[PDB]
Amino acid sequence: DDFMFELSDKPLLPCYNLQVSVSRGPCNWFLFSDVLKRLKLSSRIFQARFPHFEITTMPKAEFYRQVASSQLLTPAERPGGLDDRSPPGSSETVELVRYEPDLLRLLGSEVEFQSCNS
Amino acid sequence: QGTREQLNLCLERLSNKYVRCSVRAEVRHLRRVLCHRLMLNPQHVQLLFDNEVLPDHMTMKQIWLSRWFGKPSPLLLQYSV
Repeated sequence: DDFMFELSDKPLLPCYNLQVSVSRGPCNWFLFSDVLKRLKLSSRIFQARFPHFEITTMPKAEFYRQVASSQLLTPAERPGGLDDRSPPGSSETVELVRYEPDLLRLLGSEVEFQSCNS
Repeated sequence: QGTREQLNLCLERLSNKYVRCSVRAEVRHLRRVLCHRLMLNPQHVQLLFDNEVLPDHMTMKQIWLSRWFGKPSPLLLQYSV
C-alpha cells in the first residue's frame, strides 16, 4: 500500500520481524540497546523525551526462536540460535523498540513514502 | 504500517545509498524514491542487478529469492544515470 523507505548514507540498524504477544500481529523492532548505542542516549533520557515510542520486553530465548524462523536472515546475522537456551531458573530478556518512522528520523535516516500502484 | 519483513539494500552508482523497505515493494517504487532524492524524472534512472536492468513490477522479495537466496545482507543493487 503506502510503502515506507528508510534511507541513509551509513549502514542501517538491523530490525527484527517479531510477534511479541499472541494478541497482536507481527511487526518490526530494533533491539533497544542498538538504538541507545546509536543515539548515545540513556534509556532514562530516551523514555522521558520520547514517550510515544513503544518499548517492550521479550524472553531472550523466544527472541532467538522467532529470529531463527526468518528466511531473510542468514545464521551469521541472527543474534542467537535454537541451541542457545537460557540456564534453568533464569529469566533472561531483551528490550525491543518498535520500528516506526519518527524513530528512523531520530536515528538520522531519511524517510520516504511511495504509494503509486503495485 | 511497515509490518512485513524488511529487506536491507545497498544501492551503488553505475557510471544515502543504504535503503530499507518491505519485501512487497517493487522496483518501480524504489526507482521513484530514488528519483525524488536525485531530483530527476523516473525515465532517467534505471535499477539494475549485476549490470542488468530489473523489471519494474518485480518485488524486492522476488529479487531476493532469485538473486540473493541465502546471501548476506544487504542486497546489492545498482542505479544508473
